[PDB]
Amino acid sequence: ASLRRGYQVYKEVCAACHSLDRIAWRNLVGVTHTTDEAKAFAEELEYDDEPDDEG
Amino acid sequence: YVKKPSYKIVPHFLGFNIPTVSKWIPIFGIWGAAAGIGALFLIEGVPRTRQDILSKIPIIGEHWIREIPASDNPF
Repeated sequence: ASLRRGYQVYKEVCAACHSLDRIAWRNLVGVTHTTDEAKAFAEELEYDDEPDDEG
Repeated sequence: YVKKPSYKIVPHFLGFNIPTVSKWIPIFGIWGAAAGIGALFLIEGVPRTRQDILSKIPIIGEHWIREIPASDNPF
């Protein structure tokens, strides 16, 4: 319960300046969040895809 | 009066004969059980072993029927 609250502090305060590059969304699952909550966090963001057909 | 000792030669091969080997048949059986138990124990962790063998054993078999809740599974 403290881990989950600490994630929220990270997300709302520290994340403005600090990365957490070694943690994937899957790592939160079954630790702080359900599969669905973590999928929702991931799906809100945009990541680089592979180039389209025109490259 | 006896003119000759009364005996025969039993079939043998590489110094083994059927009377001797027959005494050891049960022992091979037990060693086979030991090897079986041991082998199965070694692969008890393998998912296929659980699915195909261990979960089918009556009463005991539910020890190996374990599902991760969908909420807790990233994959």
